[PDB]
Amino acid sequence: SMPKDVGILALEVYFPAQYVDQTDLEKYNNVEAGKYTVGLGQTRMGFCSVQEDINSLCLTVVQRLMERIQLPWDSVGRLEVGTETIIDKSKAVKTVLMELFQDSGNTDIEGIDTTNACYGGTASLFNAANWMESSSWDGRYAMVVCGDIAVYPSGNARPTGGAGAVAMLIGPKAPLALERGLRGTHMENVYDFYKPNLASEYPIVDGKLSIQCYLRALDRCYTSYRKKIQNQWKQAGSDRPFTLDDLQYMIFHTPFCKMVQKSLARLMFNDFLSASSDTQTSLYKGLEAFGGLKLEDTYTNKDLDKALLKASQDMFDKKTKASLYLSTHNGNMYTSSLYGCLASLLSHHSAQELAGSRIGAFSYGSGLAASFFSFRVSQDAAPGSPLDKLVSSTSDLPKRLASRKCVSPEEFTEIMNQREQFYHKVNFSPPGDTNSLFPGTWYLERVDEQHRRKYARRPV
Amino acid sequence: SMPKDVGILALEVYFPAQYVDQTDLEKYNNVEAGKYTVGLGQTRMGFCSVQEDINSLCLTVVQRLMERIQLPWDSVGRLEVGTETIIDKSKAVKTVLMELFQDSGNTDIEGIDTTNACYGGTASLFNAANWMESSSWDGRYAMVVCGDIAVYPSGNARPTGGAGAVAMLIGPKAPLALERGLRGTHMENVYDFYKPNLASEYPIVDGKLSIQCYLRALDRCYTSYRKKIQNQWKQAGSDRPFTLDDLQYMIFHTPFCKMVQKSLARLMFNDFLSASSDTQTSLYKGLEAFGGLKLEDTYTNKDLDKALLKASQDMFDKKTKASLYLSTHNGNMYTSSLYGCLASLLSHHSAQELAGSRIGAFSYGSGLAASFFSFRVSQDAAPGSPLDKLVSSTSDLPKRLASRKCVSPEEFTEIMNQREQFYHKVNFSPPGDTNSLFPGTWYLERVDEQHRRKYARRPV
Ligand SMILES: CC(C)(COP(=O)([O-])OP(=O)([O-])OC[C@H]1O[C@@H](n2cnc3c(N)ncnc32)[C@H](O)[C@@H]1OP(=O)([O-])[O-])[C@@H](O)C(=O)NCCC(=O)NCCSC(=O)C[C@@](C)(O)CC(=O)[O-]
Ligand SMILES: CC(C)(COP(=O)([O-])OP(=O)([O-])OC[C@H]1O[C@@H](n2cnc3c(N)ncnc32)[C@H](O)[C@@H]1OP(=O)([O-])[O-])[C@@H](O)C(=O)NCCC(=O)NCCSC(=O)C[C@@](C)(O)CC(=O)[O-]
Repeated sequence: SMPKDVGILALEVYFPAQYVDQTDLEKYNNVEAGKYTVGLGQTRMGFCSVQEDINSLCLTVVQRLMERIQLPWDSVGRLEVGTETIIDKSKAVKTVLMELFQDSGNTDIEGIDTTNACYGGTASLFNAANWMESSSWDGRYAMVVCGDIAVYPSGNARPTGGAGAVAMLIGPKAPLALERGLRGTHMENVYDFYKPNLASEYPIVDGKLSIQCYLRALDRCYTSYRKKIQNQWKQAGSDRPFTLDDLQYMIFHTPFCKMVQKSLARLMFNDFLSASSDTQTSLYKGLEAFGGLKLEDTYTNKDLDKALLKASQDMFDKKTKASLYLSTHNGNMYTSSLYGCLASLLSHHSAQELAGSRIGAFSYGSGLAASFFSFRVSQDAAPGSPLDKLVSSTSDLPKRLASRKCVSPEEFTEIMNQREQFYHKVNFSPPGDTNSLFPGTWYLERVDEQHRRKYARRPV
Repeated sequence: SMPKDVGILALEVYFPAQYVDQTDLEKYNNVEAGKYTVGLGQTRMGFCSVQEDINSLCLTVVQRLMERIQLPWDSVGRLEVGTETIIDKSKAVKTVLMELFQDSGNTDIEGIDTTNACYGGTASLFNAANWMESSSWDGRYAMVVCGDIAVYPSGNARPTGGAGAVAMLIGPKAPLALERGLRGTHMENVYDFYKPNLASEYPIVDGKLSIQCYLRALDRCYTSYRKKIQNQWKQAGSDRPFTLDDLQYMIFHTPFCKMVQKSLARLMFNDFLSASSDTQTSLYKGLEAFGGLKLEDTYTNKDLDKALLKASQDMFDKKTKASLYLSTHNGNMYTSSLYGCLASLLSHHSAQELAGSRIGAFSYGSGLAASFFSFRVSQDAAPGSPLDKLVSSTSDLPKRLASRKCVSPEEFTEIMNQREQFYHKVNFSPPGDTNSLFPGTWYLERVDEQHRRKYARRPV
């Protein structure tokens, strides 16, 4: 008897207590007004000083989740971290997270860390569902943790960084149930974005190539997903094709907001090119002029790009725009970006609005690994229902974002420079007033002579 | 309908074509004769020049496996790498392995990389079984890959390095079936061995602490495993305790061979301390003098250590010794060490001898993460059976090891120094005669100006 409706029961997001404003950053970088706020679609970018690291981000979000829902230590049977922020080549963040469990005597917890660029959180989610449905499940919850500190050198990528983490409690009878058998996955060997300079926080990135690879992976994953759901539909006696009309919401890994608007447009072009001649003429009149073009052309053909943005605007506004709130206010937090979009979706809509819907999700990691998958939302939206509890837990997201402190581009730059200076340092205590951290935040208190990191927690 | 007897169908091992002799290394290091060959129990240590890296090791073992069993590209639905040899902080070895699959059009392959010290291979194995038993299984095989290049600076740890990789094909109806529900797992936050110097290949290691942590994890995992199997036995109407008598073979992560002899002894001490007063007097006469001591004392008490080695000698010879052949001749290859012991076990015994048996397995990774689990071997040992095929595939292991070239400690040291020199280099082709590689070996042909690695393959 495989457990039913395996999925997300609870979700917690963490982001740092300061950001740099994109309009300010434009002026600081001497670029044209609107290049970041309109061109990239970004409003504010969160960032961390050396006082926070991947361990402290994950400790913070996990302990906050457990405290909020009063989760017993003995109730977690799997705990796994997805990240691409590596501060130790052998020792997993999972082992550090055991600080939260081991003293209580609960150390029989499967899972370690798993990495490929921005895809590791999804890998951990899939692993958790796989475990829970297997002969190895022991009735306990799984906890999926992901997070990252996304930083670039001064230059055109710097405004697309960010930072944060997400923890998700996975269990049976979940209000956001993973739709079984529907993982459209695509992996291939590319060099769009990678981190081969082991002593640098910075990736090597080919911006244009990374955008092309994200979109090609989207094409492939969407095709795989459609094939799989159509096969299920056929078995159930329906020959209809899957299109964006079959998704009520659609969320994406979000390196910047404009990327996602273009990505929803790319999905519509896929629907169009896959549609019958009749359907094309009936539903896609504005796209008929482009019936002979290729998916890849949405990136090079300006008339096509514009037509697609126009044609998909309503769907974007209805299915995707709300999910971008955290991203536009915090930036790209890599593995947890997609899950921050899920949080934003939950924060915007009522349980009654979400009830019974399908949420499509696209996860990408450069290099590359990608999956398109979906959740089915419970029909039960009554007060006190699992769905109501989940939705309610996210409602204060905009207030939380608003409580952060704006930092000048000058000071932000100094803090980034400090990250470079301290990257490899030992025997030191990270500078910074702990009063500038949110209550309950774990932080790096000291790196000792032997490069061992010690953490402390701001009360509350 | 969950698939039956999920487990290992095929196993491939790769190790480099040269080793340094431990007796020679003793003389080179000016250490007492026998310190390495007797003290550590090591005979020869495999090593790689800069011409081989974690990607090339994994490409080699995967392609060799697929060619030997003529595995169709479309037959693999999950592929995941466990390793602690990190040469890119974002881009997974899995993505590079897609070079073997993507041109054939099979890119819908779940899995990425997973890391914690020497435990990642096991994590990948568990993830593969979990996937295969879940709603996400699509009928295809999983492939578990692990490998590592284990190197230390000049000093007392250097003789306990090694290198290699293993690929395992996982599927239903396997001749080595994972015993369901029997994973005794223990994770906790320690600093016994870790790699915080991102630009160095070398770990920070506290040797004594690492030995203590391995043994403590062994205690915890064995206790967890015993509890779980005893619970299954109780449900089946049996109250008897599990002991080493219930294992026909017992294989371990092997940092060096002496460690493993002491580990089997530690398990016997656990049986003894857990046994009834009556059982103690009947079966453990030589241990009664120590009935008041603690598990941890096997490391500090010489009388106890000696008594345990003597008392467990017969069990060691029968259950564990044969499994150490590859380890004594190749060294510690980290994540794939345990699985090399499995290969050694298969190479030594006939299918008829193994048929129907239980193989216990202990996997450890510093930091730490550990699991004690087991396999049930098929009863079918007829010629051409899955078990016969698996066993036969390993029979030439000693011949393969014997075909390697012995390199002087002087030249070995130069090659290690060269690894340090070239670690971060770009825009170069690794020196070394490709004729010194085994046929069919992938190797690093060039690292370009953008730190992109290009691989080539020695024919056959
Ligand atoms: C994204 C790039 C490449 C941009 O770098 P860029 O050099 O600024 O490119 P650009 O000059 O084309 O500018 C971008 C946009 O601003 C517009 N623009 C220009 N001026 C104005 C103005 N005055 N007013 C209004 N708009 C303006 C401009 O025209 C354009 O929009 P478009 O026309 O293409 O629709 C850069 O920031 C970068 O390289 N970022 C890092 C890579 C990345 O984020 N790639 C995304 C896909 S890959 C992925 O998401 C994975 C990732 C990155 O998370 C990593 C991982 O998996 O680990
Ligand atoms: C293992 C150590 C600490 C040893 O380094 P050492 O302590 O300097 O050597 P030693 O002086 O302790 O001698 C060791 C053994 O040789 C004996 N000996 C001495 N001289 C002679 C002689 N003339 N003739 C015969 N025997 C001799 C000696 O007495 C003893 O055996 P014992 O008495 O304890 O049974 C070192 O090599 C090291 O630190 N290695 C790396 C760490 C390691 O392998 N630890 C194992 C457990 S942790 C684990 O396995 C994880 C790992 C390491 O793979 C990492 C990962 O998870 O990623």
